[PDB]
Amino acid sequence: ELPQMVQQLNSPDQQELQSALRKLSQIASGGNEQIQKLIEAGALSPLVKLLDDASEEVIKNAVAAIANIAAGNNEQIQKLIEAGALSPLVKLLDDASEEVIKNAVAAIANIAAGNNEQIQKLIEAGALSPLVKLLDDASEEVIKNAVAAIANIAAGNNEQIQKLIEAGALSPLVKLLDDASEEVIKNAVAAIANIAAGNNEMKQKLEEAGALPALEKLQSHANEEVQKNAQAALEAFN
Repeated sequence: ELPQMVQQLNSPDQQELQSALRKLSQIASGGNEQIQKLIEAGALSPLVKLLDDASEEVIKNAVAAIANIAAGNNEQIQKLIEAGALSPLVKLLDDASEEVIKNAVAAIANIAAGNNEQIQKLIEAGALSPLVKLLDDASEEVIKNAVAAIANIAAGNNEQIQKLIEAGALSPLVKLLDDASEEVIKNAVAAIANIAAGNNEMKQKLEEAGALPALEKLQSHANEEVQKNAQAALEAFN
């Protein structure tokens, strides 16, 4: 069954391709068990190879599917890295299609929710600079996923945190503390709370970026969850 569907990803017949990516997309949204079947049927390489396809809609749907695989356990994120997903995902961050970028950012956020070695592979694949750029970008949905990726990276090791900072993440993150979106604010606050847990160079860099007044302002944001997160971030500075 699934082997047949995997073969169809490589079919030049466009409605059969679309159909195969359909079903696979469906399975990938099942749990980790479902993802595991896909891994074991060899779906990953052919999926990554679709990220270079002529149709932006195939790219969009192939990337959505990879985003869903990457929401699996750390063994399954590992399998994506070993399929070469990371460099094409990063290339897509300046895709001509905002919908493709949105989904490529979601995939990279998921991967960054993996372990420190998976964060590291993202860094080595050049993810940080384009992500920082997407923090200031015409589309809320792109910004939302981009801060979620930066937050996830900020949960890594102190080496990776210094890389975030050197990529210029701090002032865009401080700006996002005033975003119109509550989802955006909570991920910006999380990122900043992660960075604040690090050294005093890092705490000082945050004060420098203007984090303190921006966090204090959120103590009166309409949503109480936001106030509370903001206060817990202020408390990470001790």
